[PDB]
Parts: sequence; structure tokens; C-alpha cells
Amino acid sequence: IFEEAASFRSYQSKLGRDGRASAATATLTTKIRIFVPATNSPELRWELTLFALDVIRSPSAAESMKVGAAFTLISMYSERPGALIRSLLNDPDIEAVIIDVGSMVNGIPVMERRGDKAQEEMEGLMRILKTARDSSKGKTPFVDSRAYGLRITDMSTLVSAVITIEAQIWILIAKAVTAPDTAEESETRRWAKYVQQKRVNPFFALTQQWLTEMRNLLSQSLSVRKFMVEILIEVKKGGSAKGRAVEIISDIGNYVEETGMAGFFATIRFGLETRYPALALNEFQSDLNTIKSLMLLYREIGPRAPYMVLLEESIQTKFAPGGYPLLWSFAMGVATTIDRSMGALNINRGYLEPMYFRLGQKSARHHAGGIDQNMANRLGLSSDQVAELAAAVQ
Amino acid sequence: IFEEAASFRSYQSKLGRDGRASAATATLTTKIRIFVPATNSPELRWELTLFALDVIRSPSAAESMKVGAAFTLISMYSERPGALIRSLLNDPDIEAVIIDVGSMVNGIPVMERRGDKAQEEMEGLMRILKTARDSSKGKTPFVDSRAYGLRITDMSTLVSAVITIEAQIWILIAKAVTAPDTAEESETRRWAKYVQQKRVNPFFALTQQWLTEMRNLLSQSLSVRKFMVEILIEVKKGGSAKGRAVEIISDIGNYVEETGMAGFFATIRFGLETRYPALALNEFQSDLNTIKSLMLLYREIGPRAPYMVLLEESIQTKFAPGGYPLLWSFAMGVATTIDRSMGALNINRGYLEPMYFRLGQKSARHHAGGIDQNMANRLGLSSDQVAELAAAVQE
Amino acid sequence: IFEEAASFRSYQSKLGRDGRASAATATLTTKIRIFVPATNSPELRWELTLFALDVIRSPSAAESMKVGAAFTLISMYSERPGALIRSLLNDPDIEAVIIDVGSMVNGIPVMERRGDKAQEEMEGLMRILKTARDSSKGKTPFVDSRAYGLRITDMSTLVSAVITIEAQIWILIAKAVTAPDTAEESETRRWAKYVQQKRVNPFFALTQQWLTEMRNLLSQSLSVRKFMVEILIEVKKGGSAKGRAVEIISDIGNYVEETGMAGFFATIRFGLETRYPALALNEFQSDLNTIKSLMLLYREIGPRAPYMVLLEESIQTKFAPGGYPLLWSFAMGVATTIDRSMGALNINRGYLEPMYFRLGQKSARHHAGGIDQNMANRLGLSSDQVAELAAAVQE
RNA sequence: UUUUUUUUUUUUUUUUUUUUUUUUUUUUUUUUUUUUUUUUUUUUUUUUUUUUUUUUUUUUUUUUUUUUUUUUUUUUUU
Repeated sequence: IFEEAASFRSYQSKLGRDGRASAATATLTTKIRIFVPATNSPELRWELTLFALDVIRSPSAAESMKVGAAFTLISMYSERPGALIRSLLNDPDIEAVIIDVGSMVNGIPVMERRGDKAQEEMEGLMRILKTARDSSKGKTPFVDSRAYGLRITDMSTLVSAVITIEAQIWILIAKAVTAPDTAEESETRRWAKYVQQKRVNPFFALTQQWLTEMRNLLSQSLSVRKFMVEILIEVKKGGSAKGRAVEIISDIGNYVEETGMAGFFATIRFGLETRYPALALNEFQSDLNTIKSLMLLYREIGPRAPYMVLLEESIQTKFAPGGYPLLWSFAMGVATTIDRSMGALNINRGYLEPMYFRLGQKSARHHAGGIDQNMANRLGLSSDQVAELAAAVQ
Repeated sequence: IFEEAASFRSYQSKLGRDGRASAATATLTTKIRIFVPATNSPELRWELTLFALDVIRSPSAAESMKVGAAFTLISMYSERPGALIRSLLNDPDIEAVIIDVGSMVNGIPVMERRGDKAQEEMEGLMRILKTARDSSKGKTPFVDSRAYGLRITDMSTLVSAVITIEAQIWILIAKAVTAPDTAEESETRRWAKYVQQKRVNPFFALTQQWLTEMRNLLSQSLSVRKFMVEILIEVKKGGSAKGRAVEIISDIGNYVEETGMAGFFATIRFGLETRYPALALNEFQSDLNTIKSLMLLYREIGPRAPYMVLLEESIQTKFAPGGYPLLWSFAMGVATTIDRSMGALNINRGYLEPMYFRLGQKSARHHAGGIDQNMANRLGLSSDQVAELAAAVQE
Repeated sequence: IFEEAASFRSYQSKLGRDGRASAATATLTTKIRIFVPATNSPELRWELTLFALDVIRSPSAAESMKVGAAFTLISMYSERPGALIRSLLNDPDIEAVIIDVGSMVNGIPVMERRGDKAQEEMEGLMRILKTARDSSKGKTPFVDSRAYGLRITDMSTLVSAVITIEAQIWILIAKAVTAPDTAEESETRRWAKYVQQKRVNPFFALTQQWLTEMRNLLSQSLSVRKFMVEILIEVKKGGSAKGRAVEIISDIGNYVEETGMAGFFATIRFGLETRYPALALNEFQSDLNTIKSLMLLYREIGPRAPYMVLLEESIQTKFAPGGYPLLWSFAMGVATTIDRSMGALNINRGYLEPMYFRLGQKSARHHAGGIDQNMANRLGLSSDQVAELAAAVQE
């Protein structure tokens, strides 16, 4: 009867998603140069970090080389970052040319391995680096200029630096796609955390200007977000040995997961699992069947599922609350009454049903925390006790 | 209808945890020197402990020296201190170099077997130890300076001494990463117990100056907390008799467990297992579902679970009460009302949701301990007795 | 919901607590000499006991000597005292070397089987036993000096003597680690019995000065308490005929069991098995779950459980009433109101929770002398008569 | 056998939150003690065959009455 319809909803949501796309769909690659350190000499690693910071500080650089810089800038972690790149790159938009900087002989720019083939590229980079200084009005990437000056001999001091700047990139990714500005509040809150717990050395704190230039690069290159989410899934995998370096990335991950999918998970939290009497309304049944199909769909996607928005994967559309707007309007009605932080999520969408939102508000507030409507009999609480709870709840 | 939601919560929590993370993630190892007692000689072991105390007392020693000094200083228990470190190291931050010191030939500075590579390491150690003495204005690590000169010749007094300095490190770890100041109250209260029980010899008590220099090394190095929690799990394990040495560590452990997860367990104690009538309120169902997922998650993590804050594991975030703030605010509302130990824990966090906290307080205070709502009927207590309890509780 | 939380409490309690600790944890042994009788000669055995009493009486003897002397002393019961020590010693703190002394010809010091190997040991012993005598203002260990004077040549008087002295050690162990001073009342009781019941010859009573020197040795050595509790568990096992000696010990052991865990058992004995109306309150639920977990934990620990304070096993901490203070404060409020022997136990802990203690009084006294309910309808007599009895009893 | 109708048209990105912070050894009591053989009754005994009455007898066909018989189209108003 209805079972056919429910199975048909399921059918639509999985239809044609099976199998493999034709190689005729293969997109034009773009060629990007990544200067990998490829050495354990701490001097070259820190100089390359400064070079890379400056590439992103520069308004005269192209996006193609800025992405390449972000690929050198994160990934200072491993003994062989060329393995990290080649194994986790996984992007058809990109062909990355990896250059070992080797001895890093050149003073402020990277040394070219084919020094002779073009001097103009070394000039281009030097112009970019000068532009980085001059356009930033002499202000270093760091809030203390001495951090720009000092060059590092000792591996403890190197990693203290590197992990602190990496962490400063990774705090960005959490909101770079989903609220590309206005997220300095959240990012400084997370910064406060990592320095309080002494994981990062705040001598290497980066200026809001540099962080914004990098956050913008992240908002507008998918290629670098793809690499970030690749490595973030990689280190999320359990039971491994962890160094402090990957641990802080993983930690950051917990802010990066479910990003840009607020609507979806908020209908599960403050719609489904809150389980007010309103879930018996006939109107919602289509929406409930939708969310069932979405949860199974989420499961079908597997490990990439919590990051779909950063990856800009198409399937997100299905996830959007336009697919279940009665239940979503209701759920936000609950969310905004229950959770003070849900008050501050923007719910200006065209498909807001204000009567169902007000029913959401009424289910939490007007029903007195739903206190009359105890969900389960395990407490075996007195009727009197429930009434007292409702009185205390105002 | 609802089952799919809870099973999806499960899914989210277990997603991508599976499998083993690629070697391409492997971090730059730093070099740590650990000086090790080669032999059961009391003269060696006590001088080396004094040296090691002085390395952490030093303003001029490098963190790479200091953490390896702290490793030797808390390996002094073992019949084979080199084996203890190398077997429980388990740290990709670190490459350890051991210097099994054969005969302590240099005297005040530690020896090195083939010499320092250009003599400079011995000179480095000497500078370290001088600067320790000079910066400390002559004052020893110990509260009685006679301990510093003592140059022990018998194993009985050595183990008395060692165990007492070790205990003094281990009293720190309980707060070193969770409130590294305000710690002195706890650390002295624990000190009181071990001396009252005559387990440690108070002749060897260490100065607040030295203890804070070591507490800071613990706060700022994960590599030493990794070693500590490795050995703390190791000795917590059953099915052997114990030497007083590992027993005292195990004893300390009971203060180190649950550290830095106050909020989590407090929601279990004073939200969940107290089973107030307030758990019928619809909103808390989301949070209850979360804590169920967290309990099963805790189980899934296994032996490291009680120490996840000291070992700085990402999963901790999951556990933070920001993840279930309605239940947490209510549970702290109960906790602070019921337990006169509570409320000395800081609950100034953004997600306090104080209507639910006040409902917590109004359960335990206003509902007279929730007096009416008896959970189980095996006593079948009279209404008059419940009223007497309401009177005596002072609401 | 709640079932998972209760299982989680259990999980926390048992998490780790399996497998084997790695031998990399293995503690430094301390090497100790135990002199033992080789043979069934009373002339040896009594003089060796006098020597051992004097070693413990000495101001100049080392702790390593003293513990070894306490081993010499308590092993006299058996036909193979070497076998008794070696087989029931179970301790990594220590490394026991046994000397089967042979004929005690070399004066007041014990015999050396291969002569003096340092050519100093006998002189060490001479100094020890001289300083024992001299430090004492000319006293003997015994209240009558003739006991010190009289050599023994028959087994019957030997065993009369030995048992009397061994008993005097064993009466101590019941409060050597808990309340190690103010023990004396419960060492003069405990000497009432035995003398009255004619199990000991009070000719061999020991002076308070010797008993406190031995009590101190017991408080401040774990290794001796470990040996005592090993043999105390050994003799507690049934299914065998016994000698007089072991019976006196076993009888003692009924004093030694549950020592130092007053608070734990008192929460079960008072409060919990009293099943007051107050136990139905929401407040206790955490604590009740705790006690349940502890009872099954007690079961899991098995034979050593009643002695975990004297063995100072880490787990003890778990048991401490800080782990369930609301239930405990109430339980002590019951216990002190009901039992005339309670209250003379010191309950000045920090986690006193006095509103619950006052409710513990107000149940067992204020609620009609603990007659505001009757727990179950075991016979179904009339309420009024029982209430009249409670009024006449006046709480 | 036959005789309708049967294209389409909306909506469908995102935006919050998320490290910590207290407690947490121990303390009391804990042998015993009284009673604890027996003692009386304890066969029997009365009464218990039978006896009266106990066929039958009245009445008991029938008889009156019992076809039918009148009435029975209409008419005002709107």
C-alpha cells in the first residue's frame, strides 16, 4: 500500500547513483608548483614556511601559486611531505608538480632545481615576496615581528613554530566555506583554547590580516579544501599512534565535521529526537520519510559525509532543508527556544513555514518543556512530580 | 519511526574511526636524551637523582634535556630503568637516545661513556647544574638541605628516598594538565596521606619551587605525560603482587583517573543516575541519546579512556559538556546543590543554559532532594517518613 | 536509558584490571636476612626468640634487620620455619635470605653457619643487643624479668612461651596500620581473652615499651604486614585439623579482617541493610550503584579483600567512603545513633555531608527510634503496640 | 457494434555551538559464664425371640339447538 511509495522515495534517492561516470567527463587539469622541503634541515623548513606565508601575503601572486604555497605550508609535519602530497592529493582539477627545494640555496625565494631554465621565475617569486612586504605596509605575518626575523636550528623550536602556524590554518577551514567572514569570533575562541592548553606557542600568532588572506584563499580554492579534507579523514582513522602534530589537526576536525549542514542535523536533534507530540501530524510524514532516506543516504556516502560542504559535493543539495521544510521550520522553532547557540544561527530562508516554527516554539515553551508529555515510563514518576517540574520550568 | 535517529547518531560517532591511519601522516621526531642507571648501585642512583632534580631546577636546560631527565627521574623504581622507558615509550613525537651511565665518573655532572662529542655536552650539563644552584639562590630541591648532601650507600634509604621524590612527581600529574595552579592544595593533601600512612619518608620533601618547575614541565610536555599514562595504565592492570613503589603509583592513579572530564561524569552522577522527574522533559532526550553514545564510545576507547585529557586525544572534544549542555546545566544544578565538594569546580562556560541549571537546583533543593519521587518500591516507605525527610533536609 | 549508565559505572570500575603487568615495572628488591631454627631444640628456640625480641628492642638495629627479626620471631610455631617463610613470603619489595642457624653457641648473638664472613656481623649483633638492654633502663622485654632469665629445655614450656609472645605480636596487627596509637585498650582486651581462656602463659607478658617498639615496626614496614596477612589467609582456610598455635592466630585474624575499612562495611551494615525510608531518595542512587559496584569488586578481589588496608593495595582507595559520601554520612548518622561502640570511631572526614548525617540520626532516632516504618510484613502484628514500645524505649 | 477525459507551469546553497578547572588514606565494637533423670493412670460387670391388621360389595347408552331475509352511484366549494 504505502510501503510501495516509501520504497519508491528510497528508489528516487538512490537512483542512478550506482556505477561509474564515463572518462569523457574528465575535466581540464591545472598545473600548480609545490615546493616541498624534502629534507630534515630545520633551517630550510622554516625559511620555506616564511616563503609560503609570504606567497599568501602577496596580492601580485596568482591563485595557482597560492594554492601551491598552502600545500607547502600545511604538510611541514612529515619526514617526506612528497609522499603525503602524492598519496592524499586526489584531485582531477589539479596536476601538481612537486619540486624538492633540496639545499634551499636561494636567499629569500626557493632555489630552482633547474636554475638555468628560467631566471624570470626566481624574479617573479622575488617580486611576489617584495610585494608581500610592501603591500602589507612592512607588517610581518606574525603579531610579533621577531618571529619573522628569528631562524631556527633546533627541532623542538621548529615544530613548536610549524604546529602553531598549521593550527592557525586549520582553525580557518571550519568556517572558510560556510561563513567565509564573521567567523573571527569562533576562530579566536579556538585559538584561546589551543594556547591555554599549551599545544601552540603564541609567539607565532598570525595577524588578522594574514589569517584573512589565507581564509579567503581557502573559501575560493576547492583544491586546497579537498586536500585538507583528505588529510583530515586520514588522521581521523582510529587506533593509530599519534604525534602532537596530527592530534591537533584531528582535534580541529571536531569543529570541521558537519560544517555547513546545520539545517540537517538540527532537524535530527531538535525535530526527531526531541519527539514532541507534533510528530504525529500527517503533514510531517513525507518529511520524516525524507529524513530516513537522507540518513540512509548519509550512510551510503560513508567517510566523506561529514565534510560534504567543504568538498562542495552535489549531494548536499538533497540534504538541504528545502527538502523537508515543514519539519525543519518546526525543528528550528524548537532549537531557537532550547539552545542559546541555536538562537544565533541564521534562519532567513524562503521556505520557512512560520506556523510550524511557532508550533516548534509552542512545543518547547508553551508545553512547559513538554513536561506533561513524558516520553518514557522507565522513571515511573508521579503525575504530581511531573506537574512540579512544569511549575519549576515556569 | 525514532529508531533510525538513534542508530544514525551511533553511525556519526563511529564513522571513519575504523581502519588504520596512513603512514604518510608520520610527524618529525625530536631527539630526547635519557640518562639511565646501568646498575644497582645506591651511590649512582642517588647522585643521578640529584643531577636530574637539578636539570629541572635549571633555567638554562633545554626542554629536550628536561623531559628526558624527568623520564629518568620517574624510572628510578625499576630493576631495569632502561627497559621501563624503552618498553613503554610508544611515542611518534620522539626518538629516544639512551645513555646507560656506567659509573657516574664526572661527579656532580652526569657522565658520558665515550665523552661528550666535543666535550661541550659535559660543559652544558655543568652550566645547567650551576645555573640551577645560582638561580635557586643556594636553596636545595628539598626542604632540608641535608637530603642534598646525603650520598646514600644503602638500598633501604635509597628506595625510601626515591619512592618519596617519585610520589612527589606523581601527586602533580592529577592536576598538571587540568588546573596547573590551585594544584598545591590537592598535592599537599595527598602528601599528608602518604606520610601519615608512613609510605614515604618526609625527610625527602621537595620545595614548592622545585615542585612547580616539575609541574610546569608536565603541563607543557605531552611526551612526559605519554610516559606517565603508559606506566599508570601498566601498573593499574591486575593479576600480580606489587612492590610498594608501583603500589604508590597505582594509589595516586585513583586521583589521576577521570581528570579533565569533570563535566562528563558529573552529568552521569548528578543528571542521569539520580533519575529526577525532570528527565521526562522532551529536550533532554537529545542529550540522553548523546550521553548513551558517549558511554558506548568510552567503552570503545577502552584502557586510555580515563586519561584522555592527559594524553591529548582528539576524542576528548566529543566528551566535552558543550556536546550535551542542557543535561549538563541541569546536572551541575543538582551537583552544586547536593555535594558540598562541588561548586569549587568552575562552571563558568558559555552553554550554561541557566533555566535548566535552576531546574537542577529546584530538583535537589526545591523538590527537597526530589523527596516525593521514590524510584523503587522495595522499602514502600510511608508518606509521613518522606515528609520528615523533607523537613530534615532544610530544602 | 539507565541500565546502560549502571553498566557503565561497572565498566569504569573494572576497566583495565585484567591481563598481567609487564616485568619492565619490576621494583628494586631490598635484601634481608631471616634467622630461623634448624631443629627442634628448645634451648636454641627460646634463646633465638630472646635475641629476636632484643633486636626489635634495639635503638641501633637497621629496619632490614628488624623486619628479618620479626620473621625469625613469628615463624617459631612450625617444625620447618624456613619452609613457612619461603613458601608464604610473596613480595617483590624484598629479597629474603634464610639462615638455618644451627646450635646458638656464639653467646647472645645468633649462630653463623659458616662463621663470621665479614668478621664483624657478630659484633654488630653484640652492639645491637647491648644497646637494646642499655637503652631500656635495665628492663627486660617481659613484665617479669625471670621470663628473660629462664632457659627452656622442654617443648611444652617452649610452646607455652612462644605462643604467648607470638600472640602478643598478632594482637597488634589489628590496629598497627589503622590507628597505630591508642591501640592499647584493644590490646588489653584481646589479652583478657587468652589469659582467661588459658591459651597463653601470662608469665610471658611483654611490657608496653616492647609492644610499642614492635607496633612501630609493623606500622612502618609493609613487607612484614604482607607476610603476616599471607599466613593469616593461609590458616583461615578450613578442611584441616589445626594446632593450638594456628588457632590463636586465626582467632586474632577475626580482629584483623575488615580493618581500616570501617566506613565501607558501616555503609552496608547501617543504612543499606537497615532499609530506612531515606534510602528511596533520588540523592542516594549514585552511591547505591557505587556500593553495588564495590561489593562485586570486593568479590572479584577475593581472599585478600578483608586485608586490603594492611597490604595497602591501591584498590582500597576505591573503597574509601569519599566514593559514596552522601550514603556514608547518612549511614554514620544511623550507626552512631544505634551502636554504643560507634562514635568512638573518628568520623571527622572532609566529606562529612552533615545534613545527611542528621537525617541518619533523624531516621534511626527521630523517626520513633527507627520505628516510623517496619521493613517487611514478616508476621503482621498490630502497629499500635509496637509504637507504644518505641515510645517507652524513647529512641 | 461504436460514441468522456488524458503535455506543461512551485520549491530545492551556506551562516549557531564545541579544551580545562571540585572531591577522593586511617581511626569503633567483636572469648566465657543458665538450664536440661525419674515419679500418675490404664481387666471385667447392662440390655438385645415372639405376639396387630391385611378378599369383595357404588355409579357408568341416549334424548336440545343449528338456511335465509338490510344497507351499499351521484350532486358543495374552489
